Amino acid sequence: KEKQKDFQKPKLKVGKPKQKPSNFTDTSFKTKSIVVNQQTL
Amino acid sequence: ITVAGVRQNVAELLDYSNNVKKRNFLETVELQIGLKNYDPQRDKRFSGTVKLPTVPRPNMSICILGDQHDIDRAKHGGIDAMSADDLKKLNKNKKLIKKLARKYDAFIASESLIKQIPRLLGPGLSKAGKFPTPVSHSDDLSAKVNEVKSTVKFQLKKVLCMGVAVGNVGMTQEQLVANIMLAINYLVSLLKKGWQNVGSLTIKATMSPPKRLY
Amino acid sequence: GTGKKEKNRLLREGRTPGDPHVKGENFYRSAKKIKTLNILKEGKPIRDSKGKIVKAASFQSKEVPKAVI
Amino acid sequence: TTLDKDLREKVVGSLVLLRRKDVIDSVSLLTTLFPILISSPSKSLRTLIYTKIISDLRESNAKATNHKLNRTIQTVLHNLLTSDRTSSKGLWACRITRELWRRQIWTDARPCDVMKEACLSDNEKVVVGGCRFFLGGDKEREELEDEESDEDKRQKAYEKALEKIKKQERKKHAPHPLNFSALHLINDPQGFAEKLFQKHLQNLKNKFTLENRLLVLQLVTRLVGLHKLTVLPLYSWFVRYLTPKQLNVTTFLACLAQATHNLVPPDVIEPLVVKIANEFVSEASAAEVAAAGLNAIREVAMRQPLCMSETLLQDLVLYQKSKDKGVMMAAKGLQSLYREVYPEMLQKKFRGKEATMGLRAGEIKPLKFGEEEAAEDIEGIELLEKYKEEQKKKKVEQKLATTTILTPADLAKLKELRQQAKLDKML
RNA sequence: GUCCUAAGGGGGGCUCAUGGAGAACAGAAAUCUCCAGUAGAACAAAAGGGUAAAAGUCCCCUUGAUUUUGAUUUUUGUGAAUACAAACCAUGAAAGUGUGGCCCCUUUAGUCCCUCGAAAUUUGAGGCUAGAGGAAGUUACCACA
RNA sequence: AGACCCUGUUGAGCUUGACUCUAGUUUGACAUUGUGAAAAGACAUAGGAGGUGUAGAAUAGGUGGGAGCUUCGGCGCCAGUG
RNA sequence: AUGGCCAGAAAGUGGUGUUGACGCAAUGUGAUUUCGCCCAGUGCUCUAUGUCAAAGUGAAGAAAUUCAACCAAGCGCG
Repeated sequence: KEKQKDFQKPKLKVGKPKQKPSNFTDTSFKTKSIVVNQQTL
Repeated sequence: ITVAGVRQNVAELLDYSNNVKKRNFLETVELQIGLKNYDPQRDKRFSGTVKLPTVPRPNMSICILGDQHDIDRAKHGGIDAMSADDLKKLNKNKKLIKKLARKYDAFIASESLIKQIPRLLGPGLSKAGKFPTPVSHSDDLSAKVNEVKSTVKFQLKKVLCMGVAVGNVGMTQEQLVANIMLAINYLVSLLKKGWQNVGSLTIKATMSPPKRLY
Repeated sequence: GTGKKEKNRLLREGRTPGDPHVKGENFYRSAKKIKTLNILKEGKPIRDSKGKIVKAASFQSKEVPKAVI
Repeated sequence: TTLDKDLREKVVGSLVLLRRKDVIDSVSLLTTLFPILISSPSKSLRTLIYTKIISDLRESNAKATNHKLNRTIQTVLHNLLTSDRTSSKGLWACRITRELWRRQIWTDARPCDVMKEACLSDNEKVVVGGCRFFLGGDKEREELEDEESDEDKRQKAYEKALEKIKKQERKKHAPHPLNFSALHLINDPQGFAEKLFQKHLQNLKNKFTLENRLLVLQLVTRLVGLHKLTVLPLYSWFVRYLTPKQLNVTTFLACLAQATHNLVPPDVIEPLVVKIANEFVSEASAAEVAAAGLNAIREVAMRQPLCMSETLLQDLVLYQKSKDKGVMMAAKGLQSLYREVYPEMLQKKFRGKEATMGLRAGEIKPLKFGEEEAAEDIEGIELLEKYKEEQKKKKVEQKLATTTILTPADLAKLKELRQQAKLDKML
């Protein structure tokens, strides 16, 4: 188990959805708004 | 526990049952056993069967649930029987299955029909603890009824108390005594600590004062 | 103070003898804390009486590895 | 609702302090705290009130079991569940029952009945609370069993055979799998399993999540396996889910393995085994799919061996020549299982030494549906009688169950003789 | 926590993987027939060594997968392997083959084992024999060789 | 023969839930420690009484018999409900 | 004050103390002006089950001895 190959083959797990391919690009992102909490001078 | 004590205990038991006070029916000699130093749930619930040399309850009724050939054998041998058509006409009614389980203390089913008994009678026989004993078309049904009558059952349940029937008053002293040692020895063999887990012993008839072996 | 002994401290924490025990572990220092604070102590080689290095320092090895693909 | 948080937890703590100083009664304190617990919007207030209720129960039942207080609180929780099935307020009673069960304060069958009402409810959270109560206590029972156990070339081959005989004896007398005290304390287990299966699993209108349906299925199958219940529609319900495309099919297969037992007919299990074999072990199937299917088949055959036909068994055992290690080990596990249980279906090549020796000498008998052990005499009684006769012959030089009562030393000697005979038969 | 860490011996019969040509449904693939087929199959090393009337596969009997004593090799005792010596066996018509798988503390027992040293009995202990299990830093205050 | 680096079966000062200890302190028991009352607790026994989730005529700890017991009025088995 | 903080091997021993809270003792901060929240953790401090030493108690044995409860403070809990 201590061996470190250059590429690790993914292991198929039964009863679970198939993982995305290694070349799949994920473009989904989440954004948060920065707010400055100071009253008008 | 001394064997001379065993024979004299059954001696006054038979004396009281037959001479001092006799009921209108045949009283049943029975053994009640307590348990100690033993877990009902976290440990194994021991189960076992042993044939007594003499039939303990000759008045016990046994039904036959088999094929037409087994029905012919049963009516030849004078044993009441029911058919798969009768089980179908019951139509899986829980009340009727409960009535059958109360009416017949034991059931013997053919090998062809035992795999369909839980389909036809649902969970009733398993709930009553009366699941039928298989019989083949080559075995002697009279002999089968003989060991079914002569056998007793030793299953643990949620409490530490057990009660078995080891004979009736009508049989004689020495075969009563033999039934007593086979029952006690089989129970001790089933018990995982043997005599160390045995709480107490008690023998009595259907209506008789108890006699404590232990 | 028997209760302040490290053995009694590990028994009251729950960690069983035979588990790995980093040298210097006490009530204030956990294994992660020791591994963090020993980074500031790394950087020294092991030398003999004549001053030559007999065991190399951290990330200072002298060996040439086999670089193949 | 309107008080400051620190002030309101101070008021709760001061009420608990007055209970400790015995100014007020436990019943008065609990009747004060509990409606605020079930109706408060404040999470911190609910958490502290729950903690104080658990502490009050522990302190009350520490010195002696307060049966009246336990009965009143169990009745209150049962009424809370019974009043509104669709409400989510029963999870507090579920959590209280879990905490008191794990602290072993409540060991009666009444908490089991209350959590039975929790299972038989409409709200998903209280249903899975009751399901987790009956399921996750298996780990606590295993921990308790571990604590109880802590409290309690030819020569090498003979030692290995003796170790195998000791393992067989441990299997004969070891704690039963799928065993839990609350599960045994359930009254009418067949009725409970039927109500659960008809309410949650059968109903397609139920919008339960798949994990929660699996929790209910685990409860139903553990009840059926533990109490040897006969629920025929469950096996027909499993048919759709026995597919490799199904999510958590490993959980479904484990549930079916738990549901199977000895008194289940081979007629209902065999289509399930055939479907698992067709969908899981095939030429186009992946190695992991085949290994999972063969493991599930092995577990089902462990629970009931008569489900399988001899041709299918030989086909599945021949998968041990496969190049995948998992499929190989699964097939060898199935082969070994039928080696101890029923070697007659297995090929003469695959039976092994002991199986062929037993079948040739005639000791091994066919296993049939409904057969129960019917030993007319004690096991090893003939060996004990032979030892007694040898001792009598030695005394002369210098029937056992019929006449003599069983001495405990004689029973130990008979057990030792039976172990020696088993070792000789293995050798 | 479940599961796997592999059935050996004797005798007999037959060849494997694959390719080509054919046969209703049947096609790439279901069963059948012939020809070619040095192992390209299988044998529990995935491209090592070795095996074709077999070391492979099937059938029939069997547990040499048994005790005992030495020798050799890997190198005081082991363990493993190697030829035997004695007995008991298996198989085959027999020659033969087969003695496995192609290559330091804790604790238990001892009838007829020995001591507790003034004598004896009973607990207990010791011995011997045979087993089972498993102790941190800092010094820019410094000092010495 | 300084300062600096390196080595040690290194020395010494200091620190800390490092190891083994200790002054002091705290707690319990015996003694010093006498003369009298009132209370309780824990065991031992000698007993006695009890069981509602629903349904059911009733308020079912459970187990095994058991269709007959009977104090001759009935209680039962049967049926109903579990 | 039958006290707090210290000294002393002990003592019918001593300092504060010929003293008494506007005092004694231990600390931190450091003229004047100006200048919230959290008991999370570690400390300190107050109040029936768990942990529970010695002594004492009960049982077994022929005894050595063994097994049981009971079990103060501290710890834990709050």
